Amino acid sequence: QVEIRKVNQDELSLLQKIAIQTFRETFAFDNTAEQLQNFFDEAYTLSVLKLELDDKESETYFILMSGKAAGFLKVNWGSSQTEQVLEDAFEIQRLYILKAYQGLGLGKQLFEFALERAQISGLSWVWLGVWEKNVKAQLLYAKYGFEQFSKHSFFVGNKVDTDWLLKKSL
Amino acid sequence: SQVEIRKVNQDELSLLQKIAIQTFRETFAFDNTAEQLQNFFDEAYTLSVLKLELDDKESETYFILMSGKAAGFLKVNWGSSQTEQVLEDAFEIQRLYILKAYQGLGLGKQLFEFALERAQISGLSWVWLGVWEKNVKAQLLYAKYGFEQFSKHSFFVGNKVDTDWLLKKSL
Repeated sequence: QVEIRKVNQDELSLLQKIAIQTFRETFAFDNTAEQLQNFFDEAYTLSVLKLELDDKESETYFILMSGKAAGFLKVNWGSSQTEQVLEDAFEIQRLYILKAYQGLGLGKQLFEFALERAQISGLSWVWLGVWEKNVKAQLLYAKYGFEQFSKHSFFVGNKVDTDWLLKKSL
Repeated sequence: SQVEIRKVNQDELSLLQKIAIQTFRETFAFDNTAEQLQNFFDEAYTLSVLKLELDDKESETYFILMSGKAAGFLKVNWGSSQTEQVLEDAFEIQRLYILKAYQGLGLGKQLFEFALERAQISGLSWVWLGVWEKNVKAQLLYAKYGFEQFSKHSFFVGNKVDTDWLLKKSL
C-alpha cells in the first residue's frame, strides 16, 4: 500500500500542510505557538517551498499510505547543500513522518530510499547532521555505516551546543 | 585618559586568542561544560582562524586597552565578510566582549560607541546586529541608540526552537 515518489508541482499546498503539521507535532510541546509560527513564516511559505520544488540540485519526496501523504524527505547536492563540507557529496536534510503514521516502519523505508538515491547519484559521500546529545540517533546512523568527520558549535543565549556531521562512503 | 582603542597588531595574534578565549569562558562557563566550550574554541579561536580574520580586508578587530593592558575586543564586518547578507551597503557589529576584571568601568559603552562612529565614517547606509528574542534588556539598550528590528531568523536545537532578531540603524 506504500509508495515513494517526488512531490508533484500541483501538491505544493499539500507539502506545506504536512511540513507544518510534522513540525508542530515534533516541536509544539516544548515551544510556544509563536516560536513555531516564526519558523513556519520563514521556512514553510508557499514561495520558499516553491523554490525548493524547482531547485535542480535538490529533491523532495512524499511517502504515501494508500494514496495519502504520510511523510516527506528532502535531499540536496551541489550548491543546494545546506553546507559545503565535503566534495562530491549528497545531503539528507529533512525526514518527517506524521504521528498518525509512525511505528509502521515508514521512516526506515524512507531513510533507506534516501540511501539508495545517494548510491544511484554516483557521488562519493552521503552525509547528515545530528545533535551531539541525540545518542539514540547516533547509534542508529552508525548501523548504516555513518561516521563522524566534523562538527559545528554555536550558541543560543547562555547555552552552547554542537552538531556532529556524519558521512557514509558511497 | 588611561583608555585607548585601536586595531589589533599583527604581533598580538596570541594575545587576541587569549582574551577571546577568556571572555568566552567567563560568559558561558557557568551554564555549559568545559568540553562544550572547548568545541567552540577548537573551531572559532585557533590562531589560524583568527589570523584570517586579522588579514581580512572587509573586517576589523579592535582592542580596548586600559593602561596598556587589553581589556576587551570588538569585531566589525562589511562587504562579503558580513556573517549574513541581509542588507545592502551595510556594516555589521559582530563581536563585543569586555573582560570581567574590567566590567562596570564604562568600557563596553565606549567600545560600542566607537563601533557606531566607525560605521558612520564608513559611508555605508546601515549598521546592524543580531539579538536574541529573549534578551529584552539588550533590546532596550539598542533601541536607545536608534536600532530597529527589520528581520528575524528561527532555527532549532534538539527540541527547542529559537529566534534571533536583526536590528538596523540608519547611517
